[PDB]
Order: sequence, then C-alpha cells, then structure tokens
Amino acid sequence: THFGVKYELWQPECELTAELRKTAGVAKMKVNSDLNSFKTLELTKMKLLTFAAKFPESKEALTLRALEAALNTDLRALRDNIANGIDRAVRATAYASEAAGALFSGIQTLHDATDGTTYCLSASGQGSNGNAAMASQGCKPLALPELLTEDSYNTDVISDKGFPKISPLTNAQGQGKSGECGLFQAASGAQATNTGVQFSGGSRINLGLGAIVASAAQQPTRPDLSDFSGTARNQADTLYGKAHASITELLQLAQGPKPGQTEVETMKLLAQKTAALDSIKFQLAASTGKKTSDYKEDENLKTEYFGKTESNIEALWNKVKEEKVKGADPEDPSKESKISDLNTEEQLQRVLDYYAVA
Amino acid sequence: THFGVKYELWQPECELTAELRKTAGVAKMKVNSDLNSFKTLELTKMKLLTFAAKFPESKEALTLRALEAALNTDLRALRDNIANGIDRAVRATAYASEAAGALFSGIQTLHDATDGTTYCLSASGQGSNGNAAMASQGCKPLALPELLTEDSYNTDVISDKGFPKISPLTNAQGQGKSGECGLFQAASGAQATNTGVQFSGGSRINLGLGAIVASAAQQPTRPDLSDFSGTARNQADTLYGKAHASITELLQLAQGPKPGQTEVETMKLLAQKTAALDSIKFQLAASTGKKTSDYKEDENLKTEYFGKTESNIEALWNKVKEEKVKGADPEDPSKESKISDLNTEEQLQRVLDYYAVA
Repeated sequence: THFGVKYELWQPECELTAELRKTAGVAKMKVNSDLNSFKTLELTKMKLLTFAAKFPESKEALTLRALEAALNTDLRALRDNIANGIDRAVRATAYASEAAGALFSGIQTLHDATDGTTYCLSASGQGSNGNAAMASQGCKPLALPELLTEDSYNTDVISDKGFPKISPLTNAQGQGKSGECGLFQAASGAQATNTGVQFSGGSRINLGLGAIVASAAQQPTRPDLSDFSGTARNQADTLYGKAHASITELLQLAQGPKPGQTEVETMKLLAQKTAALDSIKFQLAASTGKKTSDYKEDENLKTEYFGKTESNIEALWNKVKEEKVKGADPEDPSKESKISDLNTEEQLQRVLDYYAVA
Repeated sequence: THFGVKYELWQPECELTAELRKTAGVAKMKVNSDLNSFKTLELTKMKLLTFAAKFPESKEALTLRALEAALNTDLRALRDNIANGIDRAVRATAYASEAAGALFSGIQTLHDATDGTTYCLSASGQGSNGNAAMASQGCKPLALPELLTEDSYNTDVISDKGFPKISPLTNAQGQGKSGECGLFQAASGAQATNTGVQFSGGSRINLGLGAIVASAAQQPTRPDLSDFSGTARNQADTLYGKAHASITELLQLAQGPKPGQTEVETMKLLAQKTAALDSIKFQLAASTGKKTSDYKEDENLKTEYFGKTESNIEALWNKVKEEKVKGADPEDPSKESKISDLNTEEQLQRVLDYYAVA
C-alpha cells in the first residue's frame, strides 16, 4: 500500500515532455527555409536580369526572361506559402506546449509530495527516491535556448502514429515503492469529513490533464497514447491527441519552391516549369505580331531554347556568370563587375537601373 | 476545515489561462501584417514598373525607378521583420502555452476531486460548487479556432508589468467553503503510512507548477504574479515570469513598412525616403558618366522630381494609371489596357515582358 508512482510510468512522460518542447524550434525551422529560398531565388533572378538588361535584343535574353517568369511564379508560391507555415507553426507550438506544461505540472505535484524521508515518485528498481532523477529525464522548468535549431524529433518518442512509448498501465502496474506516499490511499469516508480523495462517486486523482489518473485506490494509471489511429484511437481527441495531429500537420507542411545546389540546376528546374514555355510562346508571339496560339510546337520550342535534358542551360549560365556589367558601385556607375561576383540585391538593383537609363 | 479552494484564488487563474491562449492569434497577426504589406507593395512595384518599361527615358521613368528603389529597401526591411517575427512568435507561444497548460492542469485536478456532493473548488460567495463555474471562467480544453483573429490581449489581465489580477494570497485567503474537500487536510502522520500529505519535512501540495501551493494544512495559496520588475521580482524567472517576458518581447517588435491607403499615398511616402533620392542621384551620374558624389543639391533635386511637399507625385500617379499599355492579353500581345485595370501580377509581368521584347 502507500505506493509511489512507478518510474516506468512517470519517466516516459518526462521524456515526452522534453521532446514536445522541440516543436518551437522545428516550427520556426520550417518557416525559415521558405524565407531562405526566397532570399536565394531573388538573387538568382537578378543575376539573370542584369545580363538580359545588357543584351535585351538577343535570344539569351529571351530565354533568361522565360526562366525569370517561371522564377517569378515560384517566388509568388513561396511568399503565399509562408502564411500557411506561420499558422501551422503557431498552432502546433500551442497544442504541443500546453501538452508539455500539463505533463510537467502533473509530475511536479508528485515530486513535491515528499517529506524528505519518503517520496511519491519512485526510482527505477522500485527505489524510493524518484525525485532525484526527474530533471535528468526532462521534467525540468522550460528555458528555451538561444538558438532555436531543430528539424527533428526522435521518432521513438514522437512518431507519425502517436507517442509510441506511452503504453497504458492499467491498475497495479503504475505502482512504485510501498510505504512511501499517501496520495492514492482511499479516504476513510467522504471528503467532506475525511482527508485525501475517497475514490467514490467519481473522485479521482487526475494529474496533468489525464496523464496520470487514479480512479481507484492505490492504482495510478497512465493512458494509451501510442497510436491515435491504432490502439489509442479514443485518445485522439485529448490535448495529447490534438497535439499529435498538430505536430503532423506541421511536419507534412510542404516547403515551397527550393533552389538547387548551383544556379545551373535552379535554371534547369525552372526550364521544366510550364511557366517557362508559356513565356517563350508569349514573347515569340509578341515579337512577330502573331497570337500565342500560333505556337503549339511545345517540344520543338523546348529543345531549341533549353535543350534536350536542358543541355543549353549550363552554357547559358556560363555566359551570364562571366559578363562584366556596370552600375554595381554607387559612386562611379562606370566601374565594371562580373555577374558571378555581384552578390547583393543592392548592387544588382543598381546595374538594372543603370541599363534602364543607359 | 475541509475547505474547497476559493473562487477568488482559482477563477482569476482560469481567465489568465484564456488570456494566455491569445498568444497564438496575436503572434500570428503580428507576422501576417508584415506579409500582407509585402503582398500589397509587390503588386504596386509591378504597377510602377510598367510605365517605366514603356517610356524608359522619361523624367517619369527616372522618378518611378527611384520610387521602386525606396520601395525595394522597404520589402527587404519587411523580410527582415518577418524573419524576426517568426522567432518572437514561436517563443512567446511556447512560453505562454506551457503556462496555460500548467494552469488548467492544476485546476483540473481540483475539479476531479469531487464525489458529486462536495467540491474542492468553491463557487462564488463561498458556495460549494466551483466545479460548474470552471469552463465559463476560462478553464476548458484547448480548441484553437479557424482564423486566429487576435490583436488584443486585455491589458488588466496581462499588463506591461505582469498579470495584474493575480494578487498573492498568503494563508487563510485561499480557503473556500468548509466541509467540502479533504485535500489540504493534513495526513495523520508520515505519508509513508498515512493518507494525504502531512505537510512536514517539506511536503506541500504543489499544483499548477506554483500557481496553487499549500505548504501548511487547511490553506491554499497563490504567488504574486503581478510585477516581475518590482513587486514580484522574485517570480521573474519562473515559467510565469518568462512567459510574461516573451509575450512582452513579442509585442516590442515594431510592425515593418506599410502601404498607404492608396498608391498615391504609398508613393508620396516613398518620395520622402532617402533611397529614392539616392536613386535619382545615381541615375543621373550614370547618364552623365560622372559620380553620384557630384550631385550635392539634395532638396532642389528633390523639388524637380518629387516636388515641394511632393505634390507633383499625385499627378505622376494619375498619369501612370491612365496609360495604355500592351502585353496584358495572354493571347494577343497587341491588345491595350489601362494600367489601372491590370491588377494581377500575371498580367503585369506580361506587360513588362512585352516592352522588353518589343
């Protein structure tokens, strides 16, 4: 009788507390890479535009403008995707954090119902002092780090199904050391006249919003939270269920358009977007007094301009990267710099203004 | 003896919960306002660019190119602020939610120590049934709505100094109705062999991670969580402190650049910024093969192009908006439209591509 709560019950709840706390970081890491993509794509569509501003009349410029119309749809995709990412990061950080809070408060109640001699939280090996392992298992006050880096949760603690290690403990197996704790002992009568909870007429010790319940004398039970589709289906609607759905809505969020490792891949990838072919057709139609419906030779157009397996794009990049252009320096507009070495939107906006007036 | 917890200790805590739960909505609107600004301004930069594409050598094309260079530093500023918003928005939701989770947790516990006759939370006016008033006061499960609509925390519930209404209760003030709850009744000896907490050796009933502590039998208390700068300084590093700190750091990030109510006001404002005039000075040196440093006549340069009190700018717009431009028909690049009709970015990227090819 007089049982502490077993280590095997509370420890997986501290381990899950530490993990849920990772949502803040994972959540910004997602939104931050669509922003980083927009930073790199912006720079690439301006190394393509400064060349096209220099030789407006050529066909390199025609192709570079098609590639730019595709890059501009890509950037509208990233920009409008960010509003979704913000909303999924915030909700998944609220549910996950109310869940890590409730879990921690519940085990704190147990840690403080000690008297220096015996403890309501048992150690492993039915040891009495579980209070001394609490912090090392992640039940610890929240102090978010300086660097919110993190993209990943350990999938053995949080996975796509639920929290795998939160297997149910039904009665008598959430029991830790005997002769330690008087919280789960049934009152000698109704609570109006007695001490403790009577575990009758619906009286229970519910700690941590369902995370440790005892509806019956001397048996602390943890719920099944390991698979909100499979075994744990009924807990799908609990705080812990909602919290898990949020972490999957979050993890299943799509990153918007992303650059390649080099510019020739970003350009090849752009060359395959239909926004590219559409711009070839519109600019051809415009330069020759035709309609855009006069150009329906799709693959023939694609091979002329981009090449089979985009074989023309490596070379087009090699042309753009070496071109010396003017305007980059703000004091002296006639100083020339190569496009490969021009790496800021301020510089690149100056070269484009330069030719716009030149 | 055998008291429930008093409404004046628990209800303020339920409302603080529902208030902290606004952080999601609030944080989301702070970042979303910057994105909506970016969206509206990018359309307007397209609309500037079409007139300048048509007449690339007017005084106007110079004026509008300058205006887009002012507008471009703004969008970079807006991108800086969104990135900075994501980080503040997620940390404040993380902290304000561990706090709401912990608060509802502890009070949930008092809720479930009933037998359907007496109650461990007292109703208003020392009544028995606090259990039925709970959700109405804010203690209910987290159900985030569709459309986190929020800009408005209530200030007397969450100030710039702390959480006002939660005034310390120190000994008898937590006690609700007697002859109701045997939770705070001392155990009749060592908890190792008696029922309850005896409150010796250091045993308190610690609920809500600090929000409801009974360190002595008969009597529930609450911290001073109302001034982490002065009055409650000691509580600043608790979860409730940190939560208050992060919510405050969130609200301390200023909104970034915003459009005017009309493009005419967006333009008047841009005329007033330094990068517009830095642009004019650049353009002209580039034309006249000299340096930007030779153009020291700031306010009269400003006068020619922008106008005294801008003034001229309002006409610059009304003349751009009426201009017939070509390129906006997907199919027939010769059909003409007024720029005040080209409102998607797809029609306007087409106009730009048209004059580039033509």
